[PDB]
Amino acid sequence: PSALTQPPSASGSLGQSVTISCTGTSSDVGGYNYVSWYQQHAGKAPKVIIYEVNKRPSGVPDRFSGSKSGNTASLTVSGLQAEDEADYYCSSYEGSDNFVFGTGTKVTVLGQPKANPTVTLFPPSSEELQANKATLVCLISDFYPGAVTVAWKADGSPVKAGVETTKPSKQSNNKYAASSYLSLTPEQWKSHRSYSCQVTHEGSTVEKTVAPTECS
Amino acid sequence: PSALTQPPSASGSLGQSVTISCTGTSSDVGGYNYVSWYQQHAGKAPKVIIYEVNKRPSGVPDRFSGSKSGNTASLTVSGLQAEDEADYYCSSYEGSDNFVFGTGTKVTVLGQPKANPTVTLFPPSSEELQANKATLVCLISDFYPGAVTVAWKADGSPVKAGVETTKPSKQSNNKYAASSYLSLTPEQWKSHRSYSCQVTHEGSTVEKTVAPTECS
Repeated sequence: PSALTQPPSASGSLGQSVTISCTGTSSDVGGYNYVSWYQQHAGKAPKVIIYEVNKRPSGVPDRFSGSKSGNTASLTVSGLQAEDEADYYCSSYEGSDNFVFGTGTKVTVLGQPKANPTVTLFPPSSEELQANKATLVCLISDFYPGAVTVAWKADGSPVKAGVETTKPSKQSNNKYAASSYLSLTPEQWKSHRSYSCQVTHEGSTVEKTVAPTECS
Repeated sequence: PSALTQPPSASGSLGQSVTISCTGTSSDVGGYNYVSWYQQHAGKAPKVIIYEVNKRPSGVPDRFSGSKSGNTASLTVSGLQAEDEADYYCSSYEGSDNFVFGTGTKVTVLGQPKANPTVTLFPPSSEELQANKATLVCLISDFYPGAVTVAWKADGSPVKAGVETTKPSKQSNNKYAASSYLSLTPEQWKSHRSYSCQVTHEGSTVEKTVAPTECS
C-alpha cells in the first residue's frame, strides 16, 4: 500500500475554482506519467475523469485538468457547479503493473442556494389495505442543506412509535431526499381524523395532513 | 460508456466464501480482458485487488480469485474474514478511453439473519393530483443487508426519467429502509396502464405495479 498524499478538503464556490494535489514519489507522479483522477459520489461508482496527466474521457466536462509538476500532480475544477461536491481520488502507475491511490479529497461548493423541503404525505394504498397493512410515508424532498427533523401526529398528541425516518440522501440535483414511515393497522388508520407530518428545516416548518378520504 | 452491472449485496457468515459477478454486453466487456477488481473500505480509497481478469498484486491474499466467462467476470473471496467487508467495484477499459466501472457490490459479514425487502408502492394522492403534481413512491423496508437495486418501468419498459433512490438507513430494529420516488406530469401518469417499482436484494427480486385511477 501507499497513499499518494492528497489534502483532506477543498472548499470552493460556484464560479470560483478548486485545484487539488496528489503528492507522490518517483514512480508515483514523478516517475511515470500515468496519474489519473476519479470522481466518486457518495455511495456510488467511480467515474474516471482525468487519466494520464492531461487526458480526459469521451464526455467529461473540460473545466477539469491535471497539472503534474514532479512528484506532485494537480486537478483543476474551474467554475464550480454544485454538481462537483464529491470525493476526487487520484492514482499513479508504479511499475510491476501495480497502481497506487491517494487518500481522497472531499471537494465542496459554498454558495449554493438553500431550499426548503417539498413535503408529500401519502395515505395507505387501497391495494395495501386489501392486505390489511397500513403504512404511511412522508416523502421529504428537495431540501438544502440536508439537516431536517420529522415528527408525526395523530390528530394532536404526537406519534412516536413505528416511525422510521431515513438520513437525507444527495440526489441528482445537489439537494436532498428523506423518508419517514408510520406502520399503522387499518383499524388504527380508520380510527383517527387526521395524520400529520411536521418537518423542520432552517427555522421553517411544513405540516402536511391526511384524512381517511383520498376518496373511498 | 457508463456502467457494468454488479449484484447489489454479497453476504457470508465468515468462513463462507462469497462470489461477485460483473456482467456487461457487446461493447466494452466481451473479448475484453482488461477487467480489474477494486476493493474499497469505508471512507478510504479504491484499492485494486485483481487486475487483468485474475492477476492479484500479491500484497493481496490468494483467496482473492478472479474468473471471467463469456460476458461475466467473477471474484471469489474464498474464506471470509471480518475485513472482507467492503464495496467491490469492477473495471473494464473500452479501448483508448472509456474506463467503464461497475455498479458495485456490498459485501456484508453477517450479523442479523438475512432479510429480503418489503416493497410497498404508493401512488399519487388525490390532493397531490389536485396540486397538478404527480409523484409515485416505492418504500422499501426491513432489509438486511443494506444493499438493493431499485428500478422503475412504465408499462414494463424502464422509466429512466426522474427517479430518485436513497441509500439504506437503519431502523430502530437494525434492518434498513430505502426510499425511491418518481415525479410526473399527471397526464403522463394517466398515459399508461401500469408502473412497476422493482427492488433487487440478492436473488429475491420483487416487483409491484401501480395503475391509474381517478377518485372520480
